[PDB]
Amino acid sequence: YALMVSNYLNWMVRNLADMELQLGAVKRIHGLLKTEAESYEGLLAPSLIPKNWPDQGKIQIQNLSVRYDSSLKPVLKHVNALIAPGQKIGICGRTGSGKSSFSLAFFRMVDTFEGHIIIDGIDIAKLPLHTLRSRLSIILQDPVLFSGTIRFNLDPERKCSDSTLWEALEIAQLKLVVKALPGGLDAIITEGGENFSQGQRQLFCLARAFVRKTSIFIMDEATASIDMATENILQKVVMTAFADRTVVTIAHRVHTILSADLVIVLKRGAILEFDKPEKLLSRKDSVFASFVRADK
Amino acid sequence: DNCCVQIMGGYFTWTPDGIPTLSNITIRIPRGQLTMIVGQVGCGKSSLLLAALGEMQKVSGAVFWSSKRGPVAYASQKPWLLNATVEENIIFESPFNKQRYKMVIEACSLQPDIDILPHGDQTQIGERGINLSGGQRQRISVARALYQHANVVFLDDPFSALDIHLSDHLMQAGILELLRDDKRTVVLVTHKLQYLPHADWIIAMKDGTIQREGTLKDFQRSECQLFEHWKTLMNRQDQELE
Ligand SMILES: Nc1ncnc2c1ncn2[C@@H]1O[C@H](COP(=O)(O)OP(=O)(O)OP(=O)(O)O)[C@@H](O)[C@H]1O
Ligand SMILES: Nc1ncnc2c1ncn2[C@@H]1O[C@H](COP(=O)(O)OP(=O)(O)O)[C@@H](O)[C@H]1O
Ligand SMILES: [Mg+2]
Ligand SMILES: [Mg+2]
Repeated sequence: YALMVSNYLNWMVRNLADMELQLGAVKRIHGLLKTEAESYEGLLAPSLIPKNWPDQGKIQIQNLSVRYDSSLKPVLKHVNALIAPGQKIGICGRTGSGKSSFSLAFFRMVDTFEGHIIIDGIDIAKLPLHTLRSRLSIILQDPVLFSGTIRFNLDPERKCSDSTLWEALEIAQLKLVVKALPGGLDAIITEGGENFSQGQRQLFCLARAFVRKTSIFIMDEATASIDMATENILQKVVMTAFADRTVVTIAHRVHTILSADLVIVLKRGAILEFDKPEKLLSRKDSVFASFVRADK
Repeated sequence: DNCCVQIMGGYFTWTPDGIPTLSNITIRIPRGQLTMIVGQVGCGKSSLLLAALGEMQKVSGAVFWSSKRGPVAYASQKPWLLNATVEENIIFESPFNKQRYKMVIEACSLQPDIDILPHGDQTQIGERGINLSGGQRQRISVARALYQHANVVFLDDPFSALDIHLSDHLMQAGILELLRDDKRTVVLVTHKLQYLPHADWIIAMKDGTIQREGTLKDFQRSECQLFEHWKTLMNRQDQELE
C-alpha cells in the first residue's frame, strides 16, 4: 500500500486540480443562474381581459416619460395622444430622437417610469405580460429569421392553415418567389436567413407579422431596406386590406406616409407637431414640411 | 477606355447545382466615376458585387479587371463589425493619419455618437462589449470604407438604417466630396432615388440580368418607361431628371 500511495498520490492531486478547474464552471453557471427576472405575472387579475382585448384600439397616451435603465436620462418627454381605433398614425423624426423607443413602450421592455398609458380604457402596465405581447403585434427594422423551414418561420405555433399563410405571402408580394422556390412551401431558410436577400428577409418578417390577426399592428422601419416601388405597392396593399386595424408606423421614408391620417413628429423625445399631413405640410415652417422638402 | 470593371456575359451562380443566380451580365464601370445600381428586391444587387469579387461561382462569362485584382473597399448590406475599438474598426490595418481619420469621422458625422460613448474613441465595441444601435453600426461599417487608399469602393447599401439628414450629410459630404478629390471608383446600391441625379453611370437591373446600363439621359431616351417609373416614384414628376 506504499506502492498504492506512490501510484495514486498523483491522481489525488491532479483530480483535485481539474476538480477546481471544472468547479469553476459550476461557479459560473450558478452566477448566471441568479439573474434578474422580468416578473411576467402582472398586477391586474386575468379575468377582466376578454377574448378580444384590443378590439377597438383607443391608445390614450398621458405623460409617458420612459427610461431604458435606472442610471439613464428620460429618453421620451411628457407626450400626449388620443389615438382612434380606425386611425393610422405615422411617426417620423430624427435618428436619436426616440421614435423606436416609443414603439417599445407598448410592449413594456423600455421602463415606463411615469405615464398613464392605456389601450381600450384599461392600463398597459397593469396587465399580464404574456397576454399583452401575445395579442399585440410589432415588426422591427432588424430581420431576424431562425433556422429550419418556412412554415415554421411563418408559423412556429403550428395552428394555421396554408391559405392564411399564402394570404400573408399575397400581402407581402412574396407569393411569386415562394412559388419559385422548388418545394412550393417547406424549403430551408438557413441560419439567420442567409438563403435570401435582406429585403426578402424583411419581407419574411413582415409576412410573419401578417399571420397574426390582432387589430394592432405597429410598424418600425421595415421599408428602410425594401425599395420604393414595393414600398408604394405594399403601402397600398396594407392600407386597403387592414382597414379596421390601428396601424402605427415608424416610416423610414416620409413620402410613403403622406397618405396617413394624423402624424406624430418626435424631436428630442417630445411631440413637436400632431395634426393632418396636409396641415403640417401647408404650415411651411414645420419640421415635417422640411422633412418632405429635404426628401423631395 | 478608363474602365476597371469589365464583366462581360457572366452566368454567375450561388449554388453549383440548379439554375444560375445571374445571367449574361455585360457591365462596365468607369474609373474615378460614381455609379449606382438600382434594382428590385432580391434581384441581384448584392450578387453583382459579390460576383465582381468572385465570391459567387462562375459557370460562364469572363471578368476583365484592370488597375488579377487590387484591394477594394467594401461594406456589406449587413454590417460586420470586429471586437476592437471604434478607431481600430475605422482604420482597419492602415497607417493612422489623424487628419484623414478626422475628415472621415467628420464626413460620416459620427462625432456626436463618438461623443456619447463612455471612453469615446477607444471603447471596445463588438460582441464582447457594448451593444450598438444598428444605425451607428451601419455608419461605423461604412466608416471603415473610404479610408484605405484602395481606389475602388464597393459600397453596398448604407441608407437602410439612416434618416434623410444623415444621408444628405453622407451624400453631399463624403460621397462626391472626398471621392471626387482622388479618382476613387465608387459603386452604390441605394433605393433612396433622390440621389439618382448624383450618378454618372447608372446600372438598372431586373431578375438576375441587367435591363440596361448607361447615363440618365440614356435611360431618358432609350429606356423611357422605367425612367417614367422613377419619375412617378421619386414624386418630383413636374421636373426633368438630370
Ligand atoms: N447567399 C446566398 N446563397 C444562396 N442564394 C442567394 C444568396 N443571396 C441571394 N441569393 C438568391 O439570389 C437572389 C439575389 O438576391 P440578392 O441577395 O442579390 O438580393 P439583392 O437584390 O441584393 O437584395 P436587396 O434588394 O436587399 O439589394 C435571390 O433571389 C436569392 O434567393
Ligand atoms: N439599448 C439602449 N440602451 C440605452 N440607451 C439607448 C438604447 N437604445 C437607444 N438608446 C438611446 O435612446 C435614444 C433614442 O434611441 P432609439 O429610439 O432607439 O433610436 P431612434 O431615436 O433613432 O428611433 C438614443 O439617443 C439612444 O442614446
Ligand atoms: Mg430607432
Ligand atoms: Mg441585397
